[PDB]
Amino acid sequence: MKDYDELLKYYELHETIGTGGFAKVKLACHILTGEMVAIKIMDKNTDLPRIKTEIEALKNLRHQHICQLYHVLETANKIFMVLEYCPGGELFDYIISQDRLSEEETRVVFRQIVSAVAYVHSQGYAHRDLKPENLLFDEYHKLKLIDFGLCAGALAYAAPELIQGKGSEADVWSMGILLYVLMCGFLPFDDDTAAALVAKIMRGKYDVPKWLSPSSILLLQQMLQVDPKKRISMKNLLNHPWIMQDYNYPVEWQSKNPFIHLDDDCVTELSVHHRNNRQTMEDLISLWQYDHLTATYLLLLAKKARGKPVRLR
Amino acid sequence: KDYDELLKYYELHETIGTGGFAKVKLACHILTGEMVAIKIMDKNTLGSDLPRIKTEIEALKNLRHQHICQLYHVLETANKIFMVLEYCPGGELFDYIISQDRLSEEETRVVFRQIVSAVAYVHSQGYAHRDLKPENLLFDEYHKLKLIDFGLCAKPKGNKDGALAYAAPELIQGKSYLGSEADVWSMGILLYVLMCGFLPFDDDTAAALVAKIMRGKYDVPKWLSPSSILLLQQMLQVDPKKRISMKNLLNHPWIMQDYNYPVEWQSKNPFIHLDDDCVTELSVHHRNNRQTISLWQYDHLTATYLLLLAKKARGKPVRLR
Ligand SMILES: OCC#Cc1ccc2ccncc2c1
Ligand SMILES: OCC#Cc1ccc2ccncc2c1
Repeated sequence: MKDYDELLKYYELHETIGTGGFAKVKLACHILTGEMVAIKIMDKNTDLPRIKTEIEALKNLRHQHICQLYHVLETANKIFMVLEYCPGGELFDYIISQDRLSEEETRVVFRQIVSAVAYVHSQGYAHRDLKPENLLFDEYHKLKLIDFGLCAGALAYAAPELIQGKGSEADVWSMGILLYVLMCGFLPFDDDTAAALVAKIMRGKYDVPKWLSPSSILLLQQMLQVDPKKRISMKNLLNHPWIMQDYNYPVEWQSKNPFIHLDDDCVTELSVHHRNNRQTMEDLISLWQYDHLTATYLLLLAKKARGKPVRLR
Repeated sequence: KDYDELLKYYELHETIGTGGFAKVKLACHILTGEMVAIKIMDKNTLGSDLPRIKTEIEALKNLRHQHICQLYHVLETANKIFMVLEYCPGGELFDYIISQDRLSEEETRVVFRQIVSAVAYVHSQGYAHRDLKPENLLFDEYHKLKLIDFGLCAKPKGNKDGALAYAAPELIQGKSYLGSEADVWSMGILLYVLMCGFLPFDDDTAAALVAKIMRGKYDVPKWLSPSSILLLQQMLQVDPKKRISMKNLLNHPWIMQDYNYPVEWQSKNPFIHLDDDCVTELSVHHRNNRQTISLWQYDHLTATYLLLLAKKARGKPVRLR
């Protein structure tokens, strides 16, 4: 197949592992690094603006809690997105397998969600589709935010002002719904029709189960404010008393994953693969075209970060 | 929830894949303990693909075959359609093709006789699949093919309603067809990609692919046996009236080679002849009498009966907790 010729120069394709925005996701191996990847396969003959908004957000976003874009390939009838492999499943799966999570367990997970969304917002974006299906665990059981198809969703996770049509404050409401579903195992607003769900969201009344601590209840009232001018700010969420209870330091949201600083060990290994001198290699890396080069650089950087040698072939 | 009625019957596991444009999850059927694939359709998200879901469900209600991935249970809620299906952990025929060089003729025959079986059964039921491709064939846990994705299936003689490389000439132009001849073309495309590792008609644009399909001219690689070449010419006839019939495909010499018996296409999976170890265990658990199951509503009863029948076929006890 001519649709897979350029792909298979770079990647050893494995089995179907899932789904991403109606696109199939397959396991693969990046050949040069030996590193495992997720490949999202789009058919461009069978939601094209959604694909392009995602790609363009993922080109500008780079963070420890955002599932990394490595490589975009485009053929006759296909778009391939080479992404960070998350074998740990969805946060959805995790919620439904236990009944809910304990307060201590959802702090661990929720501090990662806060980190990622605080970073998204600092870049001038709102994700506009925060939900547990859209968070995946990596090999180290750390959350990675996916689905950037809406940018700057599920009705149950949508803010009041969003349903009215009257942008980053709506994400805080969506993290509130998330906080609740984690500790409860059910949504705070749920109905059999869309109009009854909408009316529930507009009222802002929800059950407070017995097992919820007063600290949990306070944070939920601050995030699940129907008035977005009354909603908790990102600033005050970061060092909220609930957020800092077992970790007496605020959420570190700032990216540890740069666009500007280049790892010298990776540049010298890329130079020996390419047969060239630095500054030709750095200038090439710094272009960030989301081609085989950025894939290999970022996966060499991920190889180095797991302790394994910063080596190619 | 959206998941309240589902979770009475199934223990949900992880996301394993995609069916059409919908999530597939691993699950366990609580009563029988048997593993299951659950296709999840969001009702107010997919919209324009709702008639595709209903065409699949209605075909899968009327098709029951050893080489068709089995429908157990349809659940419909507020914002969801669940299809509970036969678990196929062996991956796609696509994966098998892309993992190695071309298959040997003998490897192809093994696999291709199963494709013929399934499609001859589909056609005997008055259907045409219309989307035959190696992504729509899955291996079960004993490495046997199961036909999937009936969203574009049609009754060619009934009431009215794929991949371009697999599409028949008359299908790209839209002719007055008995519709099942287009599936024979697609199996010929399949036969070629299996023995060659590449498609007989392939281009960088859709218009150049279409024109190649209309001409009907393709390379015959050196490694292809004369037997293979003959069968390919019979199936890859551009005139659907000149294409090999299902009848002559079933006992074709290439097909018969090494096996020396024709493809057995008729279903070993009945709607009528109930194996009553299942009926008697369905009578003890569900406290009522043996005057049936035969309604086949694709509810929890259909699922449990068919999975009990599967659990018996595995050797495991005919038991309902
Ligand atoms: O941000 C777009 C994406 C994605 C995505 C979807 C499913 C995956 C499964 C496993 N590993 C990574 C994945 C990434
Ligand atoms: O014909 C409808 C169907 C289906 C389907 C799709 C994906 C699967 C993955 C694993 N096991 C069974 C599956 C069935």
